[PDB]
Amino acid sequence: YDAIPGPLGPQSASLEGKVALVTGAGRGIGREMAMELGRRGCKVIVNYANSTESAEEVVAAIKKNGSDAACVKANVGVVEDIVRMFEEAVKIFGKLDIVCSNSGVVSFGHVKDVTPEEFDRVFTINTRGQFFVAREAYKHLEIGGRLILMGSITGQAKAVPKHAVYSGSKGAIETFARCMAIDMADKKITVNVVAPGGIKTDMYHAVCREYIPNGENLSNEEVDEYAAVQWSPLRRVGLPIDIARVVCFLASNDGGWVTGKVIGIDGGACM
Amino acid sequence: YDAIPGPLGPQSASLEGKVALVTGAGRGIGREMAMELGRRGCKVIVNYANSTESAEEVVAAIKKNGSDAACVKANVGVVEDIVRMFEEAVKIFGKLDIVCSNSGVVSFGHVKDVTPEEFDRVFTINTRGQFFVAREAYKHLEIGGRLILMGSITGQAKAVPKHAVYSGSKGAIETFARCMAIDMADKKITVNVVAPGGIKTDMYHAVCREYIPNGENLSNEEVDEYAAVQWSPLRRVGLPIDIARVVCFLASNDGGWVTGKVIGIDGGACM
Amino acid sequence: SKYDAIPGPLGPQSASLEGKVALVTGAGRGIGREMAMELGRRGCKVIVNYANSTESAEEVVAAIKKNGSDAACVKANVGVVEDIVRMFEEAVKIFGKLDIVCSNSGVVSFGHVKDVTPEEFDRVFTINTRGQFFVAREAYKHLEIGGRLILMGSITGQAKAVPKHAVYSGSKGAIETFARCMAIDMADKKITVNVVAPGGIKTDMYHAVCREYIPNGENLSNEEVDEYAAVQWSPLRRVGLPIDIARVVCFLASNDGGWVTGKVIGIDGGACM
Amino acid sequence: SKYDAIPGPLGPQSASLEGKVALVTGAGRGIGREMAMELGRRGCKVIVNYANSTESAEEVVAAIKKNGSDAACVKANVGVVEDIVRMFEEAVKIFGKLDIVCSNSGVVSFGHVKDVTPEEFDRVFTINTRGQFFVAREAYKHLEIGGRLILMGSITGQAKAVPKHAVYSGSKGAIETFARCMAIDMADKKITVNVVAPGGIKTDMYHAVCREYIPNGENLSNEEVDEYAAVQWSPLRRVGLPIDIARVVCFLASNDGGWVTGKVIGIDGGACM
Ligand SMILES: NC(=O)C1=CN([C@@H]2O[C@H](COP(=O)(O)OP(=O)(O)OC[C@H]3O[C@@H](n4cnc5c(N)ncnc54)[C@H](OP(=O)(O)O)[C@@H]3O)[C@@H](O)[C@H]2O)C=CC1
Ligand SMILES: NC(=O)C1=CN([C@@H]2O[C@H](COP(=O)(O)OP(=O)(O)OC[C@H]3O[C@@H](n4cnc5c(N)ncnc54)[C@H](OP(=O)(O)O)[C@@H]3O)[C@@H](O)[C@H]2O)C=CC1
Ligand SMILES: NC(=O)C1=CN([C@@H]2O[C@H](COP(=O)(O)OP(=O)(O)OC[C@H]3O[C@@H](n4cnc5c(N)ncnc54)[C@H](OP(=O)(O)O)[C@@H]3O)[C@@H](O)[C@H]2O)C=CC1
Ligand SMILES: NC(=O)C1=CN([C@@H]2O[C@H](COP(=O)(O)OP(=O)(O)OC[C@H]3O[C@@H](n4cnc5c(N)ncnc54)[C@H](OP(=O)(O)O)[C@@H]3O)[C@@H](O)[C@H]2O)C=CC1
Ligand SMILES: O=C1C=Cc2c1cccc2[N+](=O)[O-]
Ligand SMILES: O=C1C=Cc2c1cccc2[N+](=O)[O-]
Ligand SMILES: O=C1C=Cc2c1cccc2[N+](=O)[O-]
Ligand SMILES: O=C1C=Cc2c1cccc2[N+](=O)[O-]
Repeated sequence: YDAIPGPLGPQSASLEGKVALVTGAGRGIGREMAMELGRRGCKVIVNYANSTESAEEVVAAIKKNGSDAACVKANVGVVEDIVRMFEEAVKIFGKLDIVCSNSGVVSFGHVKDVTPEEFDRVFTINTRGQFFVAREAYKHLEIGGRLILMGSITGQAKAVPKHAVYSGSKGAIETFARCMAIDMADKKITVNVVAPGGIKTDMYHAVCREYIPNGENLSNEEVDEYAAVQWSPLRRVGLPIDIARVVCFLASNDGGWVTGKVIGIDGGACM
Repeated sequence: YDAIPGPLGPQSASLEGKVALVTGAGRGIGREMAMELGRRGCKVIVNYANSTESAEEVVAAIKKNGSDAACVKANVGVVEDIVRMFEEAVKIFGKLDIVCSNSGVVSFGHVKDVTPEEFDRVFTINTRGQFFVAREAYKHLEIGGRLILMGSITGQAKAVPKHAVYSGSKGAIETFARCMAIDMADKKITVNVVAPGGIKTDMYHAVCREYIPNGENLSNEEVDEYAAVQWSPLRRVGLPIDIARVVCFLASNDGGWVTGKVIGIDGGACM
Repeated sequence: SKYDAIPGPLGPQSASLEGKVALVTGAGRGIGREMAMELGRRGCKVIVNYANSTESAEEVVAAIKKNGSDAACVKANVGVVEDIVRMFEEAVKIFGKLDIVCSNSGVVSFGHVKDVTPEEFDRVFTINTRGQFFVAREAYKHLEIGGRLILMGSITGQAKAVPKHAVYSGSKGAIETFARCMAIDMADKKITVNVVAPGGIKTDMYHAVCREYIPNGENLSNEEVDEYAAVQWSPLRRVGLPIDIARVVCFLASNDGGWVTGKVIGIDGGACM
Repeated sequence: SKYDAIPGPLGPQSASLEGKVALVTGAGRGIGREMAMELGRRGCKVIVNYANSTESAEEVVAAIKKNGSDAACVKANVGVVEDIVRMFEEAVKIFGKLDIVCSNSGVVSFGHVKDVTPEEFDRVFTINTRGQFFVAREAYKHLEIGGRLILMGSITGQAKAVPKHAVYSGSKGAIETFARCMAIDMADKKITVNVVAPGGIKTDMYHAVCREYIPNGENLSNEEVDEYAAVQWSPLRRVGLPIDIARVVCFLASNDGGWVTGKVIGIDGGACM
């Protein structure tokens, strides 16, 4: 029990020669996860559901930076797509070391107005989808593998109104991490959840003002000032790279004793 | 802002003349919630899905104790049943002051073995069902009403293996409480979640040993000793009345400033 | 099967504090004063502790008697452990036993971390943390088997947006950990230990430092401060009052609070701070 | 748009601690010793603080130099604020500036709440809580703009099953609250403040009190204690080691930890205590 796990020194942070799969990697946070993982030495499998051209673009940019990459189409709202995506994936590079469950959709609405169709729309992707991506990940990962789930500050937030559906779908993920950390440990796989605050993406551009009291008439410039001054003492807006960096840490040997945890990445936000 | 809300003294705990609806009140914890609420002066609407005779029995026992009661059939896994149950309910006693979302099912299994049918079975009732019971509750409750959701120690537990599905369905409820507490406050309604530890019910009798390492061969007598010594410094097993009492507190004026909270009722358990 | 025994009475009698004996530290003013009053109204005999407010303490005692219960005050400063030990010895001499102990006494503090002096750090921790811990030690020793111990915390123990508040916030955060740890030990005498964590509550403490929690609030009128507190800190849209806390303390002190131990109960109207 | 600027370098250089200067309190032994060593291997110049272990401190310094970085030890007891102030003044004189501060120094304690003396309560809080707070005050004043401050917490701050541990547990729990509150203040200099909360880790502290966390463990052999720790406290089935913590400290100290502030990072292998 005194044997050192992995190398001492800077090498413990290396992702050289690893093979990673990221869901929803054609845009936003997922895209940056794939890019950054590629820069650190990973062969990356870029999953997408709709954005086909964007996906082929991420694959090209990763090769340009010195790492191999490939894309695979699959909709997480369909367990069968998830099952085959993983079967294709292991055929591409021969193994799977890291899995980043990133795909997700957003939603806003007073509880009194939520329809069962909208509730199901969100949960099938944000919760049920991540669960099944995790199931297949367990079966296919190398012993000593990694699984990083995507949460949100909304799982614990206390002041965002009309956001129960989305918030609840993300809150469930924090519990999965703890419970899956136990089961998946029989394969020495760690499981954690990243919980970012607002990050500038297409998602952010579409609903940012929903998190801002009386912000319907704010200019894009004003929205970012609010985000910078209101959601962080460090006084700046969050960016995809802010998350990609933490994902890489968890994915490396440096995160070997971190499992069953929820890592908040929001610049000290209070929401 | 200095005006005292409600009466000073012991009367602030009274549930006299209130009308409450409890889902899954024909058995277990729900049954005790209805009984106790009835003893404190509430007219109770006993919902059930399958247990018809048990339901009529709870209604009779409540009348016997001095309060009116009535039963209504509805399956929470069907939004339409929930919609009509509430419409019937307000016709029975003329109004609705307290709603206890209690109905739930249990499930155990290693992540690698979970099927989409089982995952959906559990979430449709424990999560989607509670969400829609809450939606209808909001629409029908009196201003100053109450809504108590049913969680579990499993939402935060860290040592129960093969329990991700159930645990996650309950963990989502803690997030709903915070988010719904905001929306429902426009009607001065409070929303909280009760998170019990093991409580002796039919549920407990069926899966208690799943929470006990190497407990497959334990006698019922031995299971209770383990539960008493292992899950509580107070050295006893949890009982439905332990939960019913806290529900009554939240339902009264005494709980007027308690909203958006998760109240753990497990006798100081560590699971 | 012995495990099937119902603990306490079924029905509304489970909420009763009739004939109980309770001690409240710092009961001459604020939240502590209202705890004693409300506990008094539910039928408890109350020992009103105070460190400085002598005349106010005597007034609380007289008011409780007028409401139909018996009370008496005892002077003690929680900064001196010896004062606490003798306070409990005098307590049991007055009413014969002790059923409920409410550790309420506390002081507030604001200041950028760079400006905190060791004297100010010690000023606060000795009362808010060290004081509560020793009041808890004595409460254990003297409480009836099946008694109650409620510690005073704050929203600041978990708050994320209050600047220049590490000393006070840290002194309260430690209490949440004392509850979980003390709930284990004190259970050998069937005593339950919980922490109440209020949001802002209108007392003397609030009037002195409320604006410190409000960004650019230095020039706000009292009327504007309450509006901010009411609208910003609660979806229910109102300010917190001593009775909001007193009511939850009574629940915890009753048989209704029997299975609730080692917990933190936030009572802030759904605040986000 | 100024908000679109990427903070720091893309790729693996973001994980670099090359040419950084770090100070670690209690770096002559245990977790503190391994933090200094590992930080040294990633390219930092290290100031090795110690209060008593002089010879051990000198050994850590020599080992870091042998691994290719520069180091120096400074004697200081965190119980004396004046020793901390002068320690930081001597620190900047040695390497010219300070980029990373690791508040690691601490003592353990066990005892039923009924048996705790005020002298023992003060012994622990002065080092574990008051000490860390004043090491943090000085770290703020002397740190480079964009620096780092990592406080040492423990699993005990939130643990639910360790009996006779309210003093120590409470002293660590307060740190989690210091992180959230100090992250706000120290951000005016772009410094991030986080808390690492380890589970059991094999050090001298562990060897002295490990059995106290194990029910009926008083007669366990060291071999049996490790097996219990490995199987009971982790699904991964192994014991915690100083390197497991040192690695996470380095992450937080790097540009990779830039958006992580005001957080508690548990590093216990998925333990439940
Ligand atoms: N941005 C923010 O402020 C925050 C975001 N998050 C979470 O981070 C993740 C990414 O967010 P962000 O990048 O902003 O989101 P975007 O809206 O930019 O899209 C993110 C990704 O989700 C993918 N996706 C959507 N539906 C599916 C599906 N059915 N199957 C597979 N993939 C799908 C999209 O791919 P496609 O184009 O093919 O549809 C896209 O690649 C989400 O889970 C989000 O909830 C958490 C906190 C904050
Ligand atoms: N007992 C324990 O250890 C704990 C239980 N809980 C939760 O407390 C609640 C009650 O548990 P417990 O009393 O032990 O459970 P039981 O298994 O005894 O049954 C509880 C109730 O759930 C109802 N129910 C099931 N399905 C539906 C449905 N589709 N629609 C409406 N009602 C339904 C049942 O009614 P019917 O007979 O009509 O099917 C029954 O009334 C649950 O939500 C449970 O998860 C939380 C923590 C611990
Ligand atoms: N007001 C608020 O918004 C909130 C308050 N709290 C906590 O609630 C408690 C009381 O608050 P509040 O009523 O507003 O406070 P006040 O400032 O109005 O008075 C608090 C009490 O503390 C007592 N006290 C002070 N020092 C000592 C001492 N050395 N020994 C014994 N008793 C002492 C005072 O008694 P004396 O007159 O004799 O000095 C007084 O009775 C505190 O612990 C506080 O931190 C928590 C959250 C919010
Ligand atoms: N070991 C474990 O399992 C865990 C430990 N921790 C925490 O990690 C930290 C270190 O633990 P660990 O390495 O095991 O401890 P050890 O007992 O092995 O040594 C701890 C260090 O504290 C230092 N120290 C003690 N008093 C002072 C003082 N008055 N001033 C300055 N430095 C002082 C010691 O230095 P010196 O030789 O000069 O006295 C020593 O370097 C502690 O804060 C501890 O509470 C948290 C979780 C788990
Ligand atoms: O989870 C989130 C998705 C979007 C978002 C979230 C948290 C905070 C802010 C914003 N935003 O879009 O502005
Ligand atoms: O949520 C729960 C449902 C059953 C249960 C739960 C928690 C702890 C124990 C047990 N049990 O059945 O034994
Ligand atoms: O702990 C507290 C003491 C005062 C206070 C606290 C929390 C929130 C508000 C206020 N106030 O005084 O306004
Ligand atoms: O904080 C701690 C100090 C020692 C320890 C702690 C947590 C868990 C285990 C052990 N141990 O010494 O075995």
